[PDB]
Amino acid sequence: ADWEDNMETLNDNLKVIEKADNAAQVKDALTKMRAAALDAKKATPPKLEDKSPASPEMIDFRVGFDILLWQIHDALCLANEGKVKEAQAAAEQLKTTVNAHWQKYR
Amino acid sequence: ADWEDNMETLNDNLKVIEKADNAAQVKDALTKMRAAALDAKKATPPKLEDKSPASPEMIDFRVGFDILLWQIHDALCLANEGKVKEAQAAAEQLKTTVNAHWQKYR
Amino acid sequence: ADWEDNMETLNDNLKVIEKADNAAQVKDALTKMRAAALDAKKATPPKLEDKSPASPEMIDFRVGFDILLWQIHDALCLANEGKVKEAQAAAEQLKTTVNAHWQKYR
Ligand SMILES: [Bi+3]
Ligand code: NI
Repeated sequence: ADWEDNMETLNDNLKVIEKADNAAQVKDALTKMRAAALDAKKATPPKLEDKSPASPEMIDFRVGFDILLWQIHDALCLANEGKVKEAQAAAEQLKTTVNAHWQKYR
Repeated sequence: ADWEDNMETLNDNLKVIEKADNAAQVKDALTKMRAAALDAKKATPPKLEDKSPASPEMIDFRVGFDILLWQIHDALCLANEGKVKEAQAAAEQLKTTVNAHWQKYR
Repeated sequence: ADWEDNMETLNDNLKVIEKADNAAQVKDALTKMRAAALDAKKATPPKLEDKSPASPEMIDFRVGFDILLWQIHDALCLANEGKVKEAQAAAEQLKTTVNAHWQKYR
């Protein structure tokens, strides 16, 4: 998927997590989020299609997705132990960071 | 070291995880796998020896090894909680991903 | 510049961990360390300023930061399970790695 489709997947799974009664299915959503972020590291925002793939802007892009991945890890480790809460709370900081990166590179 | 030797290490430690008896052996093998994957991130696979180190193909290669690293971390988080059988079930997905990378980049 | 500031932040939080008592202090210092390491991964160290962004030196630099991040994660996992002294030993290993990277790329 391209960049905006991956960001849409992230937002949709954040919504699934925030309204999750399915219990451990949060992990599934989190899983998808991870698979999105990693995939988005291979994409390029349209405004950076002219830059070099290793230019400082693209490096910042991929490293921001690394930050997202570490936050997703913080949520998923709590979800795996059996703590749906706190993971659902860190989903909000995840949404904040996702919106920040979206506004940054769109 | 060599990308092929790193793949050998990944396969050997997957075999170790498949026959592991406790959580310590699973954790040790997963740590060795993580080291091998981090080292292979700096390598160039045989299929991509005609591509620049910052080409999109090499970036996608490194992102694939990032995916492998996060799956390794999932297995390691399962092993830290004492869930050895869940860790081996995750090592199955690890083996699928490793075989896919081997077939893709050899 | 900012990479140097991130290295100094890493060193300060390593000192904080070495002089810590409970797990919350170690966790907070390790979270600050993760933030600083991620922020420095997308920077250019002074030794590599004369190199192209597409050079393999920068790729190895970022991969070394990935290694440092995973060591930070191991320390944070030790701290999250109420293991303070083990987290401090892991943080001494982190100090070794951080000083290695700092004196290598400064
Ligand atoms: Bi954990
Ligand atoms: Ni973890």
